[PDB]
Amino acid sequence: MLQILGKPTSINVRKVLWTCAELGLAFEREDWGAGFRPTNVPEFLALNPNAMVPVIRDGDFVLWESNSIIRYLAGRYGGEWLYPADARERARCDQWIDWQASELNRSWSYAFLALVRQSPAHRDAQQIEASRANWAKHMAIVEGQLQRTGAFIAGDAFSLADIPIALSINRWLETPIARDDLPAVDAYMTRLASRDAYREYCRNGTP
Ligand SMILES: N[C@@H](CCC(=O)N[C@@H](CS)C(=O)NCC(=O)O)C(=O)O
Repeated sequence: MLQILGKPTSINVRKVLWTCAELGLAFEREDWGAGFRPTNVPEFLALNPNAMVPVIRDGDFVLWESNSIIRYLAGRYGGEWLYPADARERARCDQWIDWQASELNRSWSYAFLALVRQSPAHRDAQQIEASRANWAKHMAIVEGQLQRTGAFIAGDAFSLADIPIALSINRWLETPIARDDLPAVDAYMTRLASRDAYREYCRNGTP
């Protein structure tokens, strides 16, 4: 059985859990990460030198990096409906997957660590606000794209890209910041409510 190493509250672990549920995979999950089981130990470092979650073990195959993992699962487990093989259709998904990780995630760092994790190391109000402002600019880009599609992030159909993106939106909505009205974003999160795995792993009260 596929093994998922990572605490269930982690946004990046939740990408993998949601993907597994969408595809129809059986899995066992072990708690790893801050607050759960420390990752900076030899047994875990041997699997992932970053000492971060998620990591998966699929038979003898070990893989880390959440967006790489969800791509792997969709490619391995009959996920062509979720992550299409056509290069242009796949690219429309990849743009948002990759931007989620390289830009959107990056933008929320200080505000999230300060306000949600209450990190004693992140108490500079100016940096909290800078992070909130930058995050807000990235959310306006998400709003623009959803205004255009009127549906899902990459087009008319739910796709792999909606998993990192909707989890990121959830983080925005659950962090205690003042937020501009983004109606296409709200309508999108309402649309997703019909998906059981979204309710289980995304909009579940955990930031
Ligand atoms: N880029 C990595 C980031 C992984 C990451 O930052 N994981 C967090 C949890 S969301 C973590 O393991 N922090 C270290 C810890 O909890 O000890 C990915 O997307 O998988």
